[PDB]
Amino acid sequence: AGVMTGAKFTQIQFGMTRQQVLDIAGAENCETGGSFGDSIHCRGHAAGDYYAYATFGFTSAAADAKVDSKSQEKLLAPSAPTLTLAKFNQVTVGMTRAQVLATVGQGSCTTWSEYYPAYPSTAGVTLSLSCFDVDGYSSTGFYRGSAHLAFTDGVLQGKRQWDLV
Amino acid sequence: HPETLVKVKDAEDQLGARVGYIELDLNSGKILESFRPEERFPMMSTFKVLLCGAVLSRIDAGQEQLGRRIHYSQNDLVEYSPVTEKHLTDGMTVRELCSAAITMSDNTAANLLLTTIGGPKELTAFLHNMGDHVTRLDRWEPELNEAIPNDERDTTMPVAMATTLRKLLTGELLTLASRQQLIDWMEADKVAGPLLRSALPAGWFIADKSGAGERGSRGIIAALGPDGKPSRIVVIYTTGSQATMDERNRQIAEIGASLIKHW
Repeated sequence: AGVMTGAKFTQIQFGMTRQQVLDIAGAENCETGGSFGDSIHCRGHAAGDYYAYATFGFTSAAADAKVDSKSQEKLLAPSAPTLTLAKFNQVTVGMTRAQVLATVGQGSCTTWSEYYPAYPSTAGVTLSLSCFDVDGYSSTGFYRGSAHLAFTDGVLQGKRQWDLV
Repeated sequence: HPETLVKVKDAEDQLGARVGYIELDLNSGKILESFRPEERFPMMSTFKVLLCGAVLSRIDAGQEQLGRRIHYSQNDLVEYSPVTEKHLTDGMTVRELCSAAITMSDNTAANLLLTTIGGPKELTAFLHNMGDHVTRLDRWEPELNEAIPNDERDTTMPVAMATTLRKLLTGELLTLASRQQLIDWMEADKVAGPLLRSALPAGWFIADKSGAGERGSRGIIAALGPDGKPSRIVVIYTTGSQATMDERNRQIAEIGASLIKHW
């Protein structure tokens, strides 16, 4: 049994079919159509306003399309959050992913969104990261110190933070 | 049939915090029973129904189009945005935004809708002009959920909210088309299953909207009734408790169980 989890999120890979996603996530946790179009949206445990969740996008609406998009909130926990507002201030538009991670801490971030519009090429890859300070992350409630870092082709395009100290 | 009100008491004993509650007849507007009907409690996501009532009012008056498409960016995305994060590339129409705000409690959709009407000040102005001089929205998502003790920002009173919701759903404030759309959005709520819906007997109608915040805040507004027809409005809020999420859900569900058994 089991709800959608961080582990299941990790196991699902770009290139996978719709049936693979369902097999790994657990079909009873997932839905498609409606608000989600041809994507597959799978629910984790109840959390704050909604639930922890993942959303998997596909190359087309075809039954045989492949995963080109992975998104989640509150499934993945940062492994060592060391972000602070000061470090957030040092982050600048135009930095590479490598330089951003060196500034905010190599374990402060989780992947909120990762999309390949030209799958399987990485051309135009958009990456969105959620980053946290010491006790900022919450998988069942409301963040208490977080930032949103957005990249395109591995280069920082934007940053935003809430409640960081 | 008086025993919902004792359960409320219990709920304060188990939760160890304030609980506000009112039950109002949908058709007459008469109050049937209440407990702390006039203390302030954080609205949390409960405000999103009021937001969309403001948007439908603008639609009714030719100020807005439900089919209008809104384009936004990554910079707009906030905590708890399952639908808006999915449509980042294509955008979303006003109608899709209210759907996501009300059925899915999408925080980014609520912010986008707030900006269409002029922000929190203008929602409060809308509420003021329809006779609600208590309810007030001051902040955007996600700050509005903080529930700071004694902070009156982003609060309402059970009695004020019940009356406002009745006016939106039964008055001539909105057209019959807009009332059907607003009620149907609430009826399709996908995120309040552990609350009143969990005590609802087969055949009963319910249209609702729940909320959750910091400091143990949790609440719900609803129009419900037997025979698949709504006949009463129910508003319940609580804030300040230390109990778990599931403990807070249980108490609200049990109050609902009691008002249903004593209908």
